[PDB]
Amino acid sequence: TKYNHDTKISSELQKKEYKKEDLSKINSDFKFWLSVENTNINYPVVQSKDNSYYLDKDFYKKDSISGTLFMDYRNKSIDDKNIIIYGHNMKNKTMFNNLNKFKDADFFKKNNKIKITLNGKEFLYDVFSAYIVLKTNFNNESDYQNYINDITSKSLYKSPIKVNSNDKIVTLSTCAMVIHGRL
Repeated sequence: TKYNHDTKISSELQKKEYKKEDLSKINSDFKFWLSVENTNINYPVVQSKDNSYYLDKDFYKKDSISGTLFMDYRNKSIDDKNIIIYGHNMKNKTMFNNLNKFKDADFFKKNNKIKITLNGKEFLYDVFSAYIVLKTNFNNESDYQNYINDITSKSLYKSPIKVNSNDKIVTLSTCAMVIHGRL
């Protein structure tokens, strides 16, 4: 097992979350905590003015090839129709590495959930799609529903879960593995 600065920093931020410390005082760009069931995805999520800055900067805004999980600069509220989060596929089996776990058919059929923790609240997103290979602004239900049947079909396996225009969708993308969860 390889221990380095990036693994030390992230495991310490995880500790500060267990202790209920306010992370945003460490980084004003902090948004919420993200964790996925039966993975080591248990990281902080930040937002910049773009989808590129936190590709090499850690949570402390220092250089880091592991980066920090960040959310699309275009997302605005937890009531957004498709919330997108980007994270690298680091080879320490860290960051968004465990998304490849959703290539296992048994794992997909098992219900592992996407968990967003925001201001002492817990939102649960049920995974319904996983596939190898991004709209946040939907001008009406038609586009949004077209987007739903669009990604429900790309899934490598068919999820028993049925999503429709009255659910909200979270999306975890690498920077490629992609999975989708619904609420």
